[PDB]
Amino acid sequence: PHVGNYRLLRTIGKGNFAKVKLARHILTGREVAIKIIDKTQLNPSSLQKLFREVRIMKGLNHPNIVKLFEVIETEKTLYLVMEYASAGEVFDYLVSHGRMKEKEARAKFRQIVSAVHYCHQKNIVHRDLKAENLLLDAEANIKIADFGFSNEFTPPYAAPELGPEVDIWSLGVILYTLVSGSLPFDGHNLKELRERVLRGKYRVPFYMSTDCESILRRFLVLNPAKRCTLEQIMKDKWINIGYEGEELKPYTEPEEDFGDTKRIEVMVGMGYTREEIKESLTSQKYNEVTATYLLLGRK
Repeated sequence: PHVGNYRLLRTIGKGNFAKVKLARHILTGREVAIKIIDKTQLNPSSLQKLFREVRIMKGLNHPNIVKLFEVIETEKTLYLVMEYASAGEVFDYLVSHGRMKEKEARAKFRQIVSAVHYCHQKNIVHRDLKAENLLLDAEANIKIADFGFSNEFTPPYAAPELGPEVDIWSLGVILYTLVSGSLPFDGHNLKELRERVLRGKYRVPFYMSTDCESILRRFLVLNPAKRCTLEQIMKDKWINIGYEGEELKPYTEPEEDFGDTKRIEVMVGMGYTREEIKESLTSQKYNEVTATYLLLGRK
């Protein structure tokens, strides 16, 4: 029932070595997801990469990337407390609600490209971008997950080869699925999905624009060597239709705002101290205090 300052609700996945549970922060009331890894059943050399990745994850601060809130360690279990993407995966939205119009696709594909660039600019490659890591918040906004983990977590969207080019392909496939509503390289067996992915030959539906087709080509080049850079593709005509004086730019992080008196007053009323709060936010130790500060500004 309880972990940290979090009441546990219901399980929402069970990968290899990791299981995610939906939860409810008692102090603030807000809603969160919690990845639970058993350290028991781990190669000690892997923990050197687990925590290494947890370091990167703390550095991720983008509106379309799942933010870390609190870390809770016991010698047995690691609890990672994250954002919950309430609306769920994108392809369950594309099967259920059909294809997206180029306006909606554009909106969502900007958020994606912003996030992936920012992460590339911090030398992070997902290399596993797929159906399950593209998510949506309540307000229908992209939330990319497990970006920077190499875990077991909880083939179509991957390149004909199988750093940044592995994702460029992946983005191309995603763009296709957004506008078309279907996978470019699907099928029954996995000997089939090679033939289609390796040819890269897709079908261009009648409703897809010429501009959209054009940008699709930039992404899905069969030689990674000639594939276009996200830096460039941010300037594509298609990507910036309807965003005239808002041409897509690389995401730059906000300043620290660790001095919100109104939140601190509340936290003081929760039993924390001014010193505890200051020490905790500065050191960025992702403790009960840092979490409570972030959740208190979430909505």
